[PDB]
Amino acid sequence: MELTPDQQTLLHFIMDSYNKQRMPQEITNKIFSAEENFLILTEMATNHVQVLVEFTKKLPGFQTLDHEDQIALLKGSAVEAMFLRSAEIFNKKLPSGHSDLLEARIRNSGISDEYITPMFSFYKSIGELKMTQEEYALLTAIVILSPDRQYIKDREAVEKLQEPLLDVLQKLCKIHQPENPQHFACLLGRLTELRTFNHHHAEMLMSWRVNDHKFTPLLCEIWDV
Amino acid sequence: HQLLRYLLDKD
Ligand SMILES: CC(C)(O)c1ccc(-c2cccc(N(C[C@]34CC[C@](c5noc(C(C)(C)F)n5)(CC3)CC4)C(=O)[C@H]3C[C@](O)(C(F)(F)F)C3)c2)cc1
Repeated sequence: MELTPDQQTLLHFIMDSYNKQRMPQEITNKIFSAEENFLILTEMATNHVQVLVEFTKKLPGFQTLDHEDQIALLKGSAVEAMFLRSAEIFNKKLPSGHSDLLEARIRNSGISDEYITPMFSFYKSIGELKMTQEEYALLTAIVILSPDRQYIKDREAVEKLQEPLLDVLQKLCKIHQPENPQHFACLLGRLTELRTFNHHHAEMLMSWRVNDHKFTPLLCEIWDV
Repeated sequence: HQLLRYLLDKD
């Protein structure tokens, strides 16, 4: 019923990996002019990708995977892992009366309403769940270790890594929310909404290159642009 | 994919 000592070590390992990956408390509060906006967005995205790789690397069993499968998982999960980690900050690191200022600031910039509206709908939707930092870290590792990604040769090897993380998360959902027995189903339900961002991001990327905005070599490599 | 492998393989 409760988390076994092995599950607690596994959770604590993941949490240590998740905390060692943190963006500045200077860049968060400060979050500007028109052309400087397109430069901050390119730094934000690079920072997400740098943090995502560092985190993934440390996931139990990831280093035992085929080198091509590792690249496919990284490339396939980057957008979804980025939207999930931003939701963690938006709901838990940053207060209610602060997220709204960030929404207005991002809208008044270049970026499309077709991109912003679903982005904040997801943040409000996932925010209602009152998720702990352990729930965000496990859901991020689950999103990354998706066996259904394009170019995955050994799918069962990825499924073997993902299954124990889903087990810990299912237990954490009862222990922290026994009043709402559907909390876990709601968390997995939020992943369907999270998968739509792959299409939205790809649209936003084609507009980025024609509006003559710069891409860093890392962003070009992870998204093929 | 030069940068991505570097980030994956580095110590
Ligand atoms: C205008 C103004 C001041 O410049 C500003 C104000 C608020 C924001 C803002 C608002 C909501 C969410 C976020 N995101 C999500 C996205 C949002 C866009 C995103 C991105 N756009 O183009 C790219 C490219 C094509 C370069 F690849 N990628 C992809 C996800 C980069 C980061 C974070 O991750 C932020 C929120 C965060 O938690 C923090 F702000 F709190 F730190 C980190 C940022 C942005 C700018």
